[PDB]
Amino acid sequence: SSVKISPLKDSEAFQSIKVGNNTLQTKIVYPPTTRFRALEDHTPSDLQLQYYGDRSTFPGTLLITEATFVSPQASGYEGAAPGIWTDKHAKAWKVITDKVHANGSFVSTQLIFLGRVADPAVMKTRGLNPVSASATYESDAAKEAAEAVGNPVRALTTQEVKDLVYETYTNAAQKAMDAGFDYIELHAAHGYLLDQFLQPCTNQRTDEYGGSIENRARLILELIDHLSTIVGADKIGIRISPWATFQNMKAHKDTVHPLTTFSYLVHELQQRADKGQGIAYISVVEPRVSGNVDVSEEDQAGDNEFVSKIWKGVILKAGNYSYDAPEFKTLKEDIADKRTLVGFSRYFTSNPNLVWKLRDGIDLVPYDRNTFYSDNNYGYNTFSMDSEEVDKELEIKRVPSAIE
Amino acid sequence: SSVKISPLKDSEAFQSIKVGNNTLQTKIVYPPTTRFRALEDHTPSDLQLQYYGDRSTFPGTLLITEATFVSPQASGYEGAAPGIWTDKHAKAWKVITDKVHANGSFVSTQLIFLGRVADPAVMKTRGLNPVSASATYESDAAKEAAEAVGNPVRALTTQEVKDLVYETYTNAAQKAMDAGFDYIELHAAHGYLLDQFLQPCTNQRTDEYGGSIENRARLILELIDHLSTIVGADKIGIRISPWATFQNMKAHKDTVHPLTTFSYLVHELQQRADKGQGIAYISVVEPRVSGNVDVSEEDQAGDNEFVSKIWKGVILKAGNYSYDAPEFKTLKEDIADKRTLVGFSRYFTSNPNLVWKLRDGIDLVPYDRNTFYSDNNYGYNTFSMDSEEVDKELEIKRVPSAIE
Ligand SMILES: Cc1cc2nc3c(=O)[nH]c(=O)nc-3n(C[C@H](O)[C@H](O)[C@H](O)COP(=O)(O)O)c2cc1C
Ligand SMILES: Cc1cc2nc3c(=O)[nH]c(=O)nc-3n(C[C@H](O)[C@H](O)[C@H](O)COP(=O)(O)O)c2cc1C
Ligand SMILES: Oc1ccc(Cl)cc1
Ligand SMILES: Oc1ccc(Cl)cc1
Ligand code: NA
Ligand code: NA
Ligand code: NA
Ligand code: NA
Repeated sequence: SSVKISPLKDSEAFQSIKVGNNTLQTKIVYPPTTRFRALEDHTPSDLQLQYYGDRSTFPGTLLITEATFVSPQASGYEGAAPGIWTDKHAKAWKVITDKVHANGSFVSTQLIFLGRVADPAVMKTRGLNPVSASATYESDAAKEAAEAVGNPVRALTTQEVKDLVYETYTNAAQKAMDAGFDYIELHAAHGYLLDQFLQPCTNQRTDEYGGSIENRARLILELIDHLSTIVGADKIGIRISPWATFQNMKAHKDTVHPLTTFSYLVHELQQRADKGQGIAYISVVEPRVSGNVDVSEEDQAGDNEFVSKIWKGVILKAGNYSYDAPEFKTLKEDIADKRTLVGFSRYFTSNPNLVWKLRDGIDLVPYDRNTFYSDNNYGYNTFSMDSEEVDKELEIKRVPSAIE
Repeated sequence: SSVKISPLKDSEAFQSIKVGNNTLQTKIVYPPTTRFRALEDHTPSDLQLQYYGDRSTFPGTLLITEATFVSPQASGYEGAAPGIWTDKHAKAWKVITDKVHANGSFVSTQLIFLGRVADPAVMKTRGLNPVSASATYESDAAKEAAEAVGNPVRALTTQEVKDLVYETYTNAAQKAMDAGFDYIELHAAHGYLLDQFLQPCTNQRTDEYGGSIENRARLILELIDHLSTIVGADKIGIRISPWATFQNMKAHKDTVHPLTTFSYLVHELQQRADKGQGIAYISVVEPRVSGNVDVSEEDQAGDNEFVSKIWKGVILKAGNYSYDAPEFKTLKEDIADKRTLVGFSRYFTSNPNLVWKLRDGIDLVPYDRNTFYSDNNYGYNTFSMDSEEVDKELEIKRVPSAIE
């Protein structure tokens, strides 16, 4: 059903805010949203160019790209997700960032590394194993699938971890700059690689990268520090989902509670800020959502207040913010401190002009879960067309093609 | 009466355009509009800071400041107009440009030099004469007023003309950069100094700066060339009013027709553009308006088509654009070539959110000529308040004060 909403025009959501070196004119953000409309070699597509373009029209909006692979070893989806490790990737992304910039808006690329959840068959075709902090699986079924194709998950060696910092993420960061991205965002959420390092259920290492809270965080902070020297701290963000149980993270049931793990990390980030190396923003997933799954209040084991108490900089929050529409009471409380951005993922898929809709209180078009992850233009760029001009069968046939 | 208008949202007026090194998100511009709310020593005021601030809220709008004196010799108004020749001027203007920039918008400062119309009593207090290309007056009454105070107008010497280029305008340009202006605009319109040099009714010099079309244009093009090396051509604009008879310019009745004078100038500018030194924009006053005076179609002796035929770059047109409201037929024709901006001066005085009003077709608030040039806040910043919250008598008493 369509969502009735009150206008946010006169609210804090339309007061400017400096994020790193850029100033946003709205605090409404499009968070990273995997859609699988890249090309098969992971170069961004014609569809993506229009998709991000359509969402940049309120000048000074921040868009954050869908999860984007830092390297071949970082991949592992069956669907076609984009990458940022070759010149070809960067050149195509640049067409997209150019287009977003021409509307006066900004773009962060979220750098992902799948880790233990990488599809073992997909990785095998690259001649690679699924890798992680430790040799674990998100489920018995995951274990069986990998062993069935003779491609079991394996713990990265200490040298391989070093290579992530000085090769994989370094090159990705450089390509991202070539591609004209305003920020790079470390994906440390939702049970992917960096989250796997952070929490004890997924990291039982006995080298310097595991065995204590501090050691588990070491890789992430090494990435922060090293990439800060490469691109500048002002071009860096990071996403965490302290409460999420997506991809079998134990969260509040782990042997170390998320409040401990993530307060450690956030306080280390603030100490860097106190030294003049403060990153641009911390992105946090509100406990209403775990990955792409809504969570009942009964199952919510905590909140993200600690992030606001410990970190003094910009925070981006996302997770079913329309749950108290039309009045947006929570959203309004959350942005009242004047350093908080609010993200809408799902509704941005069906409302390319979402910032405008929220500004003037225009009914939201419902989203279509059925077409979140399909391989063609239907349910993708079709939301920018008038309903009656859409040729469904043609659009289902429209797969991603090269930009121009 | 309020002006009914149709929405311009879907029109060319809300397509982005690069002007010099910046990209505007609207083609609606606020043209230079003298209001006399500066401080008495010509430092910009608290009132001005809010005034320009209020007009910058549609992100990516270009604002052009009211005429701003390049030097003491450039002044000559009884009212309090701003300057840009001291550090104090620049520091105060910087607070204003900072504020406009924080909304994602841009600002050009129009650099004026009064010349032969400078008030002789005002100039006398500075120990200066009114100066010009030649010793002429706009009227017999002007002549009598100057001679009565023993301060007659005098022709600048050749060396003084050189000083304009390498001292007066150079310093003004440098202060403007210190002040964070995105552009500087040479005021070559409305019978002020540069216009006085351009046209034969006001320039009868026998040195290199007069005696032919080419010589009369020499100063202006010397300014263009020299300031291009100082601030970059991309930060330069110029205003001309070929058809205007403001301050007794003969225009179509002069011994050289404006089509000749101004086509010469514009073609020289384009030749600079062909060499990679193209200035940011040419601002032209449409023949519907002469200075601040509306002109009947009967008295219109020509149009500005020649500017579009000769110049390939950005053009800004202004002059009673609402005359064919609500449909805006002329405005729409004029911006159809995709390189043209359209300016609204008078309606911007009474509608600080004019870009927003034009975007969504909101009735325009009528302007108040009575308070165009008065010395206090009434009829100035009061248009940003709700009608019933305005304490008239208090506001009439509110004169400009120091920023903070
Ligand atoms: C289809 C879909 C794809 C998503 N892809 C990503 C992603 O690539 N990276 C990420 O950090 N979160 C991803 N998310 C999670 C969202 O960014 C977001 O946090 C979540 O959907 C809650 O916000 P919402 O209620 O406005 O949708 C995705 C969510 C959905 C529904
Ligand atoms: C009160 C007032 C002050 C003005 N000041 C300037 C000025 O300082 N410099 C300038 O080039 N034109 C000035 N103009 C002329 C305007 O920029 C503009 O060209 C004219 O008003 C026509 O546009 P409009 O019909 O939208 O008002 C002024 C006009 C008015 C009415
Ligand atoms: O972190 C992520 C990444 C992809 C998806 Cl579909 C959901 C969450
Ligand atoms: O060029 C100008 C300058 C000031 C005024 Cl009021 C009108 C026109
Ligand atoms: Na735009
Ligand atoms: Na908050
Ligand atoms: Na703003
Ligand atoms: Na035109």
